[PDB]
Amino acid sequence: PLHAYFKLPNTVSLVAGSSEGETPLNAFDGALLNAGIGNVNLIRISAIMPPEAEIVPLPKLPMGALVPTAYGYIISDVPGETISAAISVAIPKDKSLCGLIMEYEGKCSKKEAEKTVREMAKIGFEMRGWELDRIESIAVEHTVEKLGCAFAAAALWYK
Amino acid sequence: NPLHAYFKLPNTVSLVAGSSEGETPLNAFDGALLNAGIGNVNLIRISAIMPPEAEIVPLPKLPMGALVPTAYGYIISDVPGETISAAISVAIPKDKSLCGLIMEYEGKCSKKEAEKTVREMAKIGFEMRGWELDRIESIAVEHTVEKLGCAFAAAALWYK
Amino acid sequence: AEINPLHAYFKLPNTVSLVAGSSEGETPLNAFDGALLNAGIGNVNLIRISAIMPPEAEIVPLPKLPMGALVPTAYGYIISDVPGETISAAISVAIPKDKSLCGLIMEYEGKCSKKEAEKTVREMAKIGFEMRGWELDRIESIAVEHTVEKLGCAFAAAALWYK
Repeated sequence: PLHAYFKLPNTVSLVAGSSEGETPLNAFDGALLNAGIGNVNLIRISAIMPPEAEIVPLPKLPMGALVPTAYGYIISDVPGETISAAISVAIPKDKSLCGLIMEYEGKCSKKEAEKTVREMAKIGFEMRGWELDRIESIAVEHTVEKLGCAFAAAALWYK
Repeated sequence: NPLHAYFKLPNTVSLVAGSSEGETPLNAFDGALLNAGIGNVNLIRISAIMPPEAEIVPLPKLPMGALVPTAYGYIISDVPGETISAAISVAIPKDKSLCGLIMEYEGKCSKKEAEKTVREMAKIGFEMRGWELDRIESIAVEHTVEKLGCAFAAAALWYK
Repeated sequence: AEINPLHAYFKLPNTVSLVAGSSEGETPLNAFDGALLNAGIGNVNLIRISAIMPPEAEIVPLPKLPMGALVPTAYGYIISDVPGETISAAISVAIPKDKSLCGLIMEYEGKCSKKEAEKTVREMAKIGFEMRGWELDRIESIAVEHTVEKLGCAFAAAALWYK
């Protein structure tokens, strides 16, 4: 590749994690680290999986990389409160179309968050009137001890 | 002919706006993006600055999933009958070596008020810089909430 | 000279610059805009990052950025329309002893003094390194405080750039 070819991300990786922290940002950083995406820069995106992009396990990312990432997170300082974050990726039957990435966060269980985010993806496809192939999702819940963060993401990268 | 153009700074800006009801805030937001014509690309929220010599152009054909540097304003409301608006403006300088200022606004007001407000914000930015104004281009959108709606306005940066 | 970090994903910033500023404004966005200008980073496109300084990146005074530049920036800001209210924003960059490791960028803003904001953000950076169990070389930080007259914004950032 003697000449860098412009391209849209072609991989999407679903990760999720949670962590306690002394401050909201430290808990967030902890959640990222727990999710396996803690030493890279997350560039928040509105969430669209580029056509022909493949869902793959999180690639080995260069530290400090500017990773276009669709994510949802929630931080709580209420002891005993269970918080969750979930990400869904609606995949089209028509491969020339894009996938839809939805995120959800709330004071609920992992199961509810995942169900809600998957439903949101479905709704997005209905709004577009696109044929839905399937929905891939991930979710995580965290029971706050003192200060915790639940985080779920779809990291877009290049294979 | 310039190569690696996409690896350089965006040279176009497109003002788009839209609104939509949604079963959830994000679904409403997604609907507004779709209604605005940029629902199938990735919006990368930016602080809002039109690169010098860039041109305001109608929304180009964007590749789905594109990482579009976008300055935007949006408002979501679940209050039936409430009118919410979003507007975007870009102040273009007379001195073409200078950058354009992109301002975004949102609120519980009419399309007219949102646009007037966002235009003044762009003008003020130029006043703060002491830059001579060529013109201010803007667009606004209002949405009367039925159950849960989102009004959205954006300045999408892209390439020639 | 021009670069879109979102497209040139393979080209990571190799410098980081701490800037801070504050400003009054007729609207929250105008105040925010005024703060960027006061911080010296007012005519560029800020792409917010989560806050990781790429390994081997050097802390340098903010370079002359071309207008409209897409600048990956870790930042914190606070806007207030309460007269007399003192607001602050601070940024810290924890630098590792092992240069092959990344630096951690923490941001903090609140209704407090410049001194408190900086102390807090510095502690946050220290905590980040302790959570990783990495050897901390030092913490570079900056803070700014603004006493709101009508509507003000305090802004602090770690702008990632190239050299």
